[PDB]
Order: sequence, then C-alpha cells, then structure tokens
Amino acid sequence: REKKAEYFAKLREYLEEYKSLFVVGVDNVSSQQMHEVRKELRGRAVVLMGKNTMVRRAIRGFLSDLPDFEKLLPFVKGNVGFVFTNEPLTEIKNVIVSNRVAAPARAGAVAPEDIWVRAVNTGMEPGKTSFFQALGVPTKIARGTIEIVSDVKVVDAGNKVGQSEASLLNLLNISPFTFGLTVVQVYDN
Amino acid sequence: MAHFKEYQVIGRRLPTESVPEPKLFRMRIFASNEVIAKSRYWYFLQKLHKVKKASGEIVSINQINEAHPTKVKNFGVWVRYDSRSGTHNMYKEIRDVSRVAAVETLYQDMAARHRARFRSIHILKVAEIEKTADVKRQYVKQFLTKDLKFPLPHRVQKSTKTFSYKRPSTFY
Amino acid sequence: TDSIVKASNWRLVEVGRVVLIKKGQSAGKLAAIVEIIDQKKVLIDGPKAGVPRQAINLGQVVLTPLTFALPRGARTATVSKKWAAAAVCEKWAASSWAKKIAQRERRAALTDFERFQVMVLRKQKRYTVKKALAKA
Amino acid sequence: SHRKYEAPRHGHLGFLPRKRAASIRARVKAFPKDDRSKPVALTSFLGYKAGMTTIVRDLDRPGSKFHKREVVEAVTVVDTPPVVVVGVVGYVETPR
Amino acid sequence: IIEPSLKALASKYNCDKSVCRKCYARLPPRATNCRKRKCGHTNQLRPKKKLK
Amino acid sequence: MKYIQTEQQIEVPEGVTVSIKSRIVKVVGPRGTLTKNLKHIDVTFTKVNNQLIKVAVHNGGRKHVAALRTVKSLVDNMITGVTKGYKYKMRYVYAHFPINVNIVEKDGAKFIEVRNFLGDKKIRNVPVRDGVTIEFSTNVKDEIVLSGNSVEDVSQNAADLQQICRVRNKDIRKFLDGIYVSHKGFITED
Amino acid sequence: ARRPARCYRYQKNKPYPKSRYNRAVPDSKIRIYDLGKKKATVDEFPLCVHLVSNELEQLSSEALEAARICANKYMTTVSGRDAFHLRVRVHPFHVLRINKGMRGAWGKPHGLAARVDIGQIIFSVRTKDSNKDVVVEGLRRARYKFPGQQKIILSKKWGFTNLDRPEYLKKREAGEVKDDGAFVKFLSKKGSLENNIREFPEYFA
RNA sequence: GGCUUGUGGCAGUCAAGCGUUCAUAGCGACAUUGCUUUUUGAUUCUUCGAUGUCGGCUCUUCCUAUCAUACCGAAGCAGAAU
RNA sequence: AAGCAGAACUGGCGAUGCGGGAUGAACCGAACGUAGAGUUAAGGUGCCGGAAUACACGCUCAUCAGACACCACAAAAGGUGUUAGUUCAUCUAGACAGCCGGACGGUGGCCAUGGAAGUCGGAAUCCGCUAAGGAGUGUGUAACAACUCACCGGCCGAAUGAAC
Ligand SMILES: [Mg+2]
Ligand SMILES: [Mg+2]
Ligand SMILES: [Mg+2]
Ligand SMILES: [Mg+2]
Ligand SMILES: [Mg+2]
Ligand SMILES: [Mg+2]
Ligand SMILES: [Mg+2]
Ligand SMILES: [Mg+2]
Repeated sequence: REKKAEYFAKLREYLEEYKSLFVVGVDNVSSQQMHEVRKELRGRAVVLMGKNTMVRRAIRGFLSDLPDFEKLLPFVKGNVGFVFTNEPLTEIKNVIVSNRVAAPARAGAVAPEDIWVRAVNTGMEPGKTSFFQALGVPTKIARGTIEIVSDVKVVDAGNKVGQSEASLLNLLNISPFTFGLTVVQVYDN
Repeated sequence: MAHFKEYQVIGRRLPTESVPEPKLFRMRIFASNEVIAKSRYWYFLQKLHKVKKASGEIVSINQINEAHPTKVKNFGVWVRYDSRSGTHNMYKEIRDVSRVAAVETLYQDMAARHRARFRSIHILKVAEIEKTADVKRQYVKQFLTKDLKFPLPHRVQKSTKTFSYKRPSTFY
Repeated sequence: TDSIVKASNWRLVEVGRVVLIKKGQSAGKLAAIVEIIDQKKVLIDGPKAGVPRQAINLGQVVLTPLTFALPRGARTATVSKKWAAAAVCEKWAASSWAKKIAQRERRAALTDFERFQVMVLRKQKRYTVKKALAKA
Repeated sequence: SHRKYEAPRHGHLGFLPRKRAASIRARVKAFPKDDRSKPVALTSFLGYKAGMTTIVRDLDRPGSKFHKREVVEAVTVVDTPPVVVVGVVGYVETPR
Repeated sequence: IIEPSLKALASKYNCDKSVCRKCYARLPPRATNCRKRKCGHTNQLRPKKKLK
Repeated sequence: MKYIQTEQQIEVPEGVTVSIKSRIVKVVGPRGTLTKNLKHIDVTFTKVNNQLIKVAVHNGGRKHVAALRTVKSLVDNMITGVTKGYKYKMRYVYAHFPINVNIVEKDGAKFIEVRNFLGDKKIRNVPVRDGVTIEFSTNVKDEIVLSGNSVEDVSQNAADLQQICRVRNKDIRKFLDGIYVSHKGFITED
Repeated sequence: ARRPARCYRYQKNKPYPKSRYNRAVPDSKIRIYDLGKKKATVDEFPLCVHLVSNELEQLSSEALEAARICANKYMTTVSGRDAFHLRVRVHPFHVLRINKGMRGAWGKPHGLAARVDIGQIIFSVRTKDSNKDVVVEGLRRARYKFPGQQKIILSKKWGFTNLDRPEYLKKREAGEVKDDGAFVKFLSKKGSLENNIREFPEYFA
C-alpha cells in the first residue's frame, strides 16, 4: 500500500491542477509507443496510466469535493489511461492518434482481413527462398533477386497467422495490423 | 475418568523463620481425582519454581464446577506436547459445553491424531472464545453458520436379534 | 416434458427438532434440540417430560418427524413455553410410532386373565372376518 | 545347489497319471459347440482301426518347394460300418 | 512435406512431455508429481529430451 | 475434515428434461437421450425450480467432496452433449507413407480401417461406437470428424483411433506418424 | 576400503582420545574448523544458524570433513566466500579401533570420531540477514553427509556471542562492548577502574 | 545346520564433478543408509555307543538380484545396432 | 557384531508344576496337601474359545495394510495420499489461478572472444521513461534474429501462497 499512498496523491495532484482529462484506450500498442508518445509530448500533455481499481477507488474517494467526477466513474473500463491537458481537444486528439503504425505483426495472432503477397520483385537475397517455398509461393529469380510469380493469399479473413508462415511476412515487412493509441472518452467541465 | 474434573490447587513453601507466609502459588489442574491433581500440581511447580512436595505444602484443593454447564462454548486451547522427535506448541479449538469435556475432547483428539498421551501433553491454557469471528479453525467455524441444519444419512440400526426377517433399511 | 428429481426427504438435526431418547436415564422421553455441538453431538432439553438440559450424543437418540419453532440456545423456561405453544405432546401421541409404543407396553402389561380374554375375543373376531371373506 | 547344466524336463506332466484306461473305448470328453441354425447331425462316429498304407498325391502348397509335386504319405484306414441308432439321452443343466 | 503445424500437433503427444527421474514414466509436461505409485509419486521429474 | 454441507450446481436449459431416480440420470434434449448410473458416488440430488438442480454431500471428506464436482461436471457434460453435441476433429500426420482411412462394413459392424500406416501391409481396424457419427471433412486435407451425443464415447472412439496408430521400435520423436486429436468442440455451435 | 560408519555409529566404548597411552592415532580428516569470513567483526554478522544433532551418536572425521566441504562450497557459490563465517563446533577426539580367533582381539587405531549429544551444536554459521535461506540450505545440504537426525535452528543470539539480539544491542549503544580480532570484549563492573577507563572509553559519558 | 555380517556380493540417499555445452541419457567423487547368506572370517549351540567327505554324472523342483524370448517406458534413440 | 567371550548388583531357571505369551527352561502373573464356594492376577471377550460383533472421540484403504512387551526384523531418503499443526507473506485499497495485452530507449552496457548483441563467460548491474519490464527468466543463432519469462495491466469475484 506504500506505492498506492503516493499514487493516490499524484492522481489528485493531477485532477485538481489539469483542467482537461482525456480517457484514452490501449490495446496492442507497445511500451516503445508509450515512450515515443512521451517524447512527442513533454509539457503540453501528461500521460498518467496504470489502469486498475486504484483509479476507481481514488476518484470515488475524491467525489467528496467534486461530484462532477462521477461521469468518469463508468468510463474507467477496458485497458485504459488518462491524459491531463490544457491544450485544445482537436490538437491533443491529433497528436496522440497520429502515431498508428507500430512494430510489425506477431506470429499467432488472428489476422482480421486476408493477408496476400503480390507478384512483384521482393528485394532480398535469393538465399532467403525457403520462406517463399514453405507456403507454396511461386518464385523466380530476376536480376539476382526474388520476384513472385502470382498474387497468392497466405491467410484468409478471421484466421490465425502461423508460426511457420509469419517469417516471410516479417522479411517482406507487410504487417496489416498493429494499430495505435485509440481514445474512448473526452472530459470537459 | 469418563469425565475430567478441573481443580484449583494452592500450595506454598513451608513457612520459615526468615520467610514466613510464602507466596501461595495457585494453579488450575485437570485430573480425575484429587490424588492426580495434587501430583500434577507438584509436577508443574517442579517445572516453574524451586519447590517440591517435601519442601512445600498443599494449603487448599477445590473442585471448580463449570459456571454455565448448559450453554455451548467455543474454546481455544493452547497445548504443548512432546512428539517422537521434539516438543511442539499447538493451538486447537473445541466447540463444547464445558471446560472439562473440552479437555476430554482435546486429549482424545491429541491421542488420535498425534499419538500423544496424557504423559506427553501439557495444557498451557483453556479459554473461551467469547465472540464469533475470533474463531480461527474451519472445523469449528462451520458450526457457527446461521440456522445450521444437516441430516444424518445412512442410519444403521442395531438389532437385539441374531436373525432378521425384513431386509432392514437405512432411511432416516 | 418435466424434470423429475426424487427429493428423498430426511429428518434434519436442527434447532427445534423433537427427539426420542432411546438409551439412558430418560429412555423413551421426548426432548428438543436446542444447540448443535458437532456432527454427532447436540444439546437437548426435555422439560415437559423431565429430561435435564444436557449435551448428548446423537447415537443414543432417534429423531422424530416432528419439529417446532424454537430460537437457538433457548433456556429451559423458553423451551417449556414454546413446547406447550406448539403442542408437541399431542402431535407425538397421534403418530403411529407412539401408538405402537403404547400398544407394546399395554401388551406387556396384560395379565394372564386378560390374555385369556384377548384370545377369546380374537376367536370371536376371527369367526366374523372369515365369514366376511367367504361372502366376499 | 543348481544343476550346473540345465536340460528340459523328461515327459509331459499334463498326461498324468500314466495308468491304464478305465475302458477300451475312449470317451469323447468334449463335443463341438452347437450351432442351432445348422441341420441336426452327428458330431462323432465309431470305427475300428484296420491298418495303415501309403498314398501318392500331388501337393498343392504355394511357396513350398514341393508345390505341384508328388508326395508319399502314410495314411491310417478305419473300418466304419454304419452305426445303428438305438436310443436318445437328454441332459439338463445344473449348478453342479 | 513435414507440415510444421501437424508436426507441432504430433509433438504435443509424443515430444512435449515430462519424464519421471525414477520410474521413467511419460508424464504431462507441467506435472509436479509422477502418477506412478511404484516411484512414490515423486516430484523429481525432468523434461523429455527434444530431438536435435 | 468432514464438511457439513458441500453442494454443486447444475443448470438445465429450456429444451432439456432431466429425470433422475436414486442415482440413474436420464437427460433428454433436442439431440437425443443420455443415461448414466452414478450409484458409486453417494450424493443427493434436489430439484429447485425446474431449471436448476443441486447436488449435495453431507459429512464428506476430501475425496468424497472432490467426487461431487466430478458428478456435477458429468451431468453438465450430459446437457452439453444433448443440446450442442460433441465434435472431435482429428488430423492425419505422416511424412512419406500416406494414411488411408475409410469406413467399412463387416456383418454390419461399422469399422474404421487404416491402411498404409507407415507402409504396413497390416490393416488396422477400430470399431465405431454406437451413437458416434464418423465423417471425413472436405476442404481440409487428412481430417476425420467424430460427432455424437456423448463426450465419453466420442473421445474414447477418437482415442481408440489415435492409439491404434502408435509407432513401435522407433524414435517417436522422429516418427510422428499417426492420427492425433486437434480440436474438441460441439456440433451445433455457430 | 574403509569399514562403514554403521560399525562406529553409537558411543559404545568409553572416550578413547589420542594420549600418551595411545600415541599412534592417524590424522583427522577435518583440519579446518573456521571458514569464510573468519575475520569479520561481531556487528557484521548478527544472524546465527546452527546445525544441531538430535541423537547421541558419533560423527566421524570423514563425515565432518565432507559436510564442511559441501556446506562451504554451496554458500561460497551462492552468497560468496566472505558473506558468512562457518565454524564447526565438534572436534573428532575419540579414536575408533579396528580388529583386523578372538584371542588378542584388542584393536589398532582405525580413525577419529566426534562424540555428540542430543542438542549439541555441530555446525554454526554467522551471517547477515540477507542470506538466511542460503545458510539454511547450505546447512541442510550438509545434513545429508551425517548419520542420525539433525536440525536447523535459527539462534536468537547475536552472532557467535552469548547475548540475544536486543541484549547485545543495549550493550552496544552503551560503551560496554569493544571490538577485537573476530570477537568482542565486554565491560564489567569489577576490576581496576584504571583498566576500565583504558579500555571502553566511550562508556562513562 | 544355527546365530553375526567385519569381508564378499547386491542395492539406495546427497550431488562436487564427467558427459563439447548440461549434476542426475549414461555415470558419479567426499560422505552416508541398507539388504543377502551362493564367499570368507567370528562363535562352538547340536552330533565323536559315526548324520558316509570334494568333484563330476543323473533327475526333479524352487528363488529372482532377467542373459534370451513376450509386451512396454527412457536415451546424447534418424535407421541399424545398442 | 553374535543365540559370542568376560565382570557387578539383584531376581530367576537349573531344582518348578499352575494361568497367560499359539508354540518355548529363564518373560508376565502366581509358586503347588485333598476338595467345595466366591473373587481375582497376567492375559483377554467376532468364531475357533469361556467372556460386550460394548460404549465414546478421532486416524487409516495398503495391485507386498495392520494387528510383533521379551519376540522372532527393518533404515537413510522421499509422496498436493490424507490428517492435524507452526511460522511468514499477499488479499474487496478487488489476493492465487486460468485466458488476453505490453515486456522499451541509452545499449550490440565494459572487457574477454574466431564469434558470443541480456542468455559460454569475468567484474559491475547504474537512470531515462513509465503501471512495468532483469545490463536478464528460459528456448534458440556461429553471431544475429525470433519465441518465452520475471514485471505491470482486460476480465471475474473471494480468499490465497510459501517454507516447515
Ligand atoms: Mg541354472
Ligand atoms: Mg533402433
Ligand atoms: Mg566396548
Ligand atoms: Mg549310519
Ligand atoms: Mg544338574
Ligand atoms: Mg500354558
Ligand atoms: Mg508368540
Ligand atoms: Mg464364546
């Protein structure tokens, strides 16, 4: 309860000084992406996060002085965080949502759409051919590099990506999904 | 000794010229009769004080009846016993109607579960757990449920006859 | 079209359960369960029949299908007044269990002249029953 | 101590005792299991051992090196005139 | 044709197991005690040795 | 420790009728019927409100309370198998010799035959249990699907076909040939 | 090559040491009795862990040497050489005999054993509270090299001293404790006051 | 023949190490707990008004601490052979 | 070491039956004229077998149970079998499980290596950011890469874990 002792005081230390709270979601974005959001915005906006029931118990122990924080009481749900700002809404929205494409897709996740590889010169050494050969992708060597013969679809919609078949996707640097920092709620007085 | 009896035993050193009126040590002893109660009293003063039966006297022995023998009392018993390889301190809880019947239950349970005898058991303390939620053991706490109701399935009936003519049932 | 589960109704060890003491000094008197010591031990009170308020083993006690309202730990005066309010003794005497107990003690109380009379009356009833068997 | 050298047992213990038979006509201690769908037939016959002789026949055994080759084989001849049925016996089943 | 997904399916039953250090029993891969009485349900286990 | 009362909960959906005698359970739903004799358990079943059935143990130890949750799971497996069914999907794994699995009829016995398992001239046969429907799935290579009302018979039949294709006197880490269970699910789940 | 320890387990004979009447005892297999940080100050290592025998028996010098090696090896591997001071608290003074008919059967010296008692300390380790589990595991791994039953007991004394942790603390904020090579010397209320000023000058404040 | 088990034989526990890497696939030091009575010691209880003595041959049966064969598990088990 | 050899005190056997230890010189009880009655000792009371398939609290299920005072055997070491307990820690200020998310930057940290980038290794093991992420918990590569863990966070919904 020692870390909670400072965390509750810091939470009220940002609720009472920052005039705008922005409830932001976090689903598949990395620590690297939180680090670059920090480095993209130091001073303009503050990212406080660490979603738990720490937040709900803190805010409902702060509804003693301000009964306007009960709107936030249902919205603390999902893997979520808070942003404390003073700057306009359509600028803080743009700065925290402008960074979508993170690290490439991980093997074993459910790809929503169908992932497909095109019949264009890939651009790596012809030694990395067993990745194309494992999936059945037709392959010719053109100008000392792999060119694909046909536009083959490697996984269909609503299917898991295979551990064997995510390697040529990692080499080709096609990642159809990693997504960025999404928002869920805006708070104004 | 189907029932234990709890006695108070008060003893002291023999009064001397330099020290008259010795300090009158008193204990609560569980035993079957006054002979064992006096023996257990001098056994524990050999464990506590520089005194024995020859250097001391028994000034009073009285039987303590239970104050309310008709009410059901949760008991906490602190006990020290010797195992085959050491000495161990133990706390047990007994839901029982008196102190002497709780000490009977403790001695039966200690001999059953640890193969420890009256020879090898020291009763450090018997106390009443006066309120619920100071009861620590689940086997006692399960009887403290509100309006507790349970059946007794598979009733086995003892006949007085060698032979029966009915193929008896175990209903209840 | 219906779920069918056999309930298998059982006599419960409960506060307010009227019991018959089959072994000991009481030996056929009625008592009521006031507390539950443990799985096999209870506290009983039989003030109408003179049973002392005592903690007893459930082995030497048989439960009756009778029950009545009684608070937990009720003292002897409270057990007496709620026993008479529920009228336990009349509901006990109406049962075929207690009818059979009274019949077997009256048979043991029969004398030799009365056993002659019951044999004469059994022959008189038997002649009528066998006559009605033949007519039916 | 042990035999120091071990050889198989001399004789079969399942044919004990090596005593005389209780009758000259050996008894059929087991019959084929009854298949009730088949027509009624005899399971055994009585005969008298006349003697032995040899035959020659062609062996039909593929894989054998005497496939489609003549073999000389000893045969026993049993004289079996037709048996006369004179009775019938019924057998009930008992826990004994 | 090896089909590494089918190879992983067959490795779940043949390869991804544990071995009791006393009675050599093939055990579930995250078991704590061996299921055999003859070793005393010992907690001394080890992973099955992977091929290459 | 002899817990005074330990009870577990069975939920009965609308299309399911559950009639239980002493310890003979009979569950009838839209898919079929399932009977099971639990006379080795010594529990007590009570019906509450025609959609909910409790099962209880009075004065039970550790092993006897542990059997109570097993009994509730077996009855729940009955209801799952009589309104959703059970579907086991199995895949053929081999390296060189293709496994040939078909359905055969000898004296009307409904056997599953396996030929060319690791190039064996021996024909492996496993019986299909009654109430188990065998199909070979389309648009997936080398897949056999076993379906039925009982998870016990479906899983035992799937395990019988898996264990009939075991490898002897070879490194089974290398020789991974056989028919293995890859999925356990329900029939009418969408 | 050596007769098993089951022949010399129990104290069956009278204590038989090396003396002028024996004079031909072989050397003991245990020679090092203090290990680790044996130059540490008393304040450095407050926690004490004991390996205490529960049986009246004999511990051979080969068993004492083997248990020293394995206990010191494990504590050096995990916590380091200088994180502890392992002291062994029994010495193999008793001499075991071997008789290699029964005429003239008096035996020749075979080996050395340490006669122990119920509750006697075999091993003692003083260390910090940081590696209580490392010391306990090292002592219980040395337990396997001994016959009989042994116990791991956390001493409530301060280090290898005879004072409890609060009693030594109260003596330490006062000037009644002065340090030494590896032990400490305590001020008494007796003796020459001139000496009692020369040592312990922080007392008398 | 009986008692004992130092010695012989056969097991186990711990795990410093060997095993290219890795204590325990296979081993396993320093220690230590056992079992057996097919070794040899130790004893002198029975037999000196005699229990025919070593070995081999012959033949039967028994034990398992299993060389082969049956069915299996593990490997530093690819196959084969182990 | 021995049902081995040798001493001290006493009690026994020898020299002695009787009841009990199935059986036995020495153990337990008790020592003995011939009988009757009663009561007991040691030992026992399912049946053999005289005597409670007595009462009461618990423990144990052994695909080698156990029921052995002398005495006719068993050990170290172990077992989420089950029972009882000691100590410490976490948890509704949502604890342990399961499943899902993320596990970064300086930096391929300093050396030493043929090459070892967190994972052959030696010594250090600090702050930046965060809820959090080791100069690394494992699988891997020659080195990479990649996967995984500690560490935190989605979910419920109540106690849990460890050493003994
Ligand atoms: Mg032989
Ligand atoms: Mg092979
Ligand atoms: Mg001696
Ligand atoms: Mg002769
Ligand atoms: Mg003589
Ligand atoms: Mg006798
Ligand atoms: Mg005997
Ligand atoms: Mg009798």
